[PDB]
Amino acid sequence: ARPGGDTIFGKIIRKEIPAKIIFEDDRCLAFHDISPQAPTHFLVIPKKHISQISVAEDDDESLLGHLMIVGKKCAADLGLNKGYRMVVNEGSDGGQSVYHVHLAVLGGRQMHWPPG
Amino acid sequence: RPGGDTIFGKIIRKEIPAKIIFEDDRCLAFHDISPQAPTHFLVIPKKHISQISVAEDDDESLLGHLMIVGKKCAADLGLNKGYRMVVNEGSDGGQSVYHVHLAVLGGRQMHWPPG
Repeated sequence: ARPGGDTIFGKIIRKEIPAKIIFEDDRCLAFHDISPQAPTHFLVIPKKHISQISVAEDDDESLLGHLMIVGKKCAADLGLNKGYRMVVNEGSDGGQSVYHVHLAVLGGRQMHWPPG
Repeated sequence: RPGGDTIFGKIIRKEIPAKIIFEDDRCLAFHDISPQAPTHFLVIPKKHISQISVAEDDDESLLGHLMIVGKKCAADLGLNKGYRMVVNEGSDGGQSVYHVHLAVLGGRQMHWPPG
């Protein structure tokens, strides 16, 4: 059900559909998750279509870190003071919902262990 | 001191043993002794970053390196059906050790939400 190799996240990057965008720069986009599982729950995605962390290249390393820096900066500016959890899901067992790499950040409540 | 003053610093300095999966000049991956999945390991930076919240912008390629090392270790441990990578920040995130780590869990179906 993805005849272009593309995803909903590609449409969001291209501004073809609305999203609750928190932050954007040249290489990533942060936005609120449309199905939140915590009072604060957002995504940081690369604009580069990396389908899953398992196929990320070594040269994508600083881009992946950039997602995490952007993530912690957005967390601070969404009022998360007491902490949060960053998550990357890979594949079926990881519960990956979209085949475009995404760092989820969840907070505003106590996150529990195990993490799923 | 190289590696900081946490349990993770002792592991980095080889003062206490761990089942190490991978090591280089920047990081160290090893199995969690309280696994929450058939496969459960940690990737830690050798640089003592106490919390992702106080990482510097400079730390970006090091943080990405943790994630690349994570996915490479996952592949080498046979996690072909998938896995979850987690970074815990602060009290609400369930951070216990004030040295940042990326946890990787697999070998079972992970559930949503992630805690």
